[PDB]
Amino acid sequence: SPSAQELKEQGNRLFVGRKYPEAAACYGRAITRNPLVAVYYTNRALCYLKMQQPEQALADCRRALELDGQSVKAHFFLGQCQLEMESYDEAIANLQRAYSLAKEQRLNFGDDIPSALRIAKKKRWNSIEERRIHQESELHSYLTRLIAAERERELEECQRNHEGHEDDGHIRAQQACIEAKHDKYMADMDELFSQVDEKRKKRDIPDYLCGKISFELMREPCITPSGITYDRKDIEEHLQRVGHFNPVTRSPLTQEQLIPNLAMKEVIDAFISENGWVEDY
Amino acid sequence: DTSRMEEVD
Repeated sequence: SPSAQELKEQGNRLFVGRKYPEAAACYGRAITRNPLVAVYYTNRALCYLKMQQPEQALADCRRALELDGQSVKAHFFLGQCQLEMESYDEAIANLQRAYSLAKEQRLNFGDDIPSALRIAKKKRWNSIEERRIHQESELHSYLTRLIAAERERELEECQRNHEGHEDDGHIRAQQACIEAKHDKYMADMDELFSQVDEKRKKRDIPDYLCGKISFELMREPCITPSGITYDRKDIEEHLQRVGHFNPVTRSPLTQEQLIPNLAMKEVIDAFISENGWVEDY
Repeated sequence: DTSRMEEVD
């Protein structure tokens, strides 16, 4: 009896009311009523995501796009899902694409995309990073076991030394007691092989090295009278595609007022020149 | 006063 346009509104009220499983089911009746409407699917897709079930959302997006391959939201959400499924490559791609469309269609979300985009780039890198081998070392592999050895000679050759004088309760603490003595002795070591000119140290890219708009590494940093540093290429268009105001302080800014942050370029250059990765990031 | 994406319109 209720119209699809009414069922959507209903779900809209629920979703705002955080009743995600209920709103989603509400969009489902509006879809059976009229499949040919992209909004429904993308909306329901957002319910599934909030309901932590990319399985469904992924499918529902793969339908909203069949009725609108130019859907910014559909692409954004689709990419989102892929993140959960851990398809880091595709995910960042659809976000990338969902970003261009949004820019193209002259839509405005701000951060919402470059942010999640930058986030998906970070969560991706995190993967192949913990996937590296680092390759122990000649002296390492050696001393590494020398300790594990000295440990057995105690826990398994000095613990049962007094099965009576030290029952379960006693040496159960006398066990981890020495274990920590060795887990640390070695701990100090690890830091040695890491600070010893070794690249085995976690490789990540700072934040103060990215733009306040692009949310990515800057190649032509320049600051404003306010003091915020953006990439000359991003606040370039924002000045001729959104207005004449600082995208942060919202101050009356104008293109011929941008100062080149030379000291920054330096810092950014030096970074790259030292970090092999990146470009792969 | 823009508009976010994590919103069902």
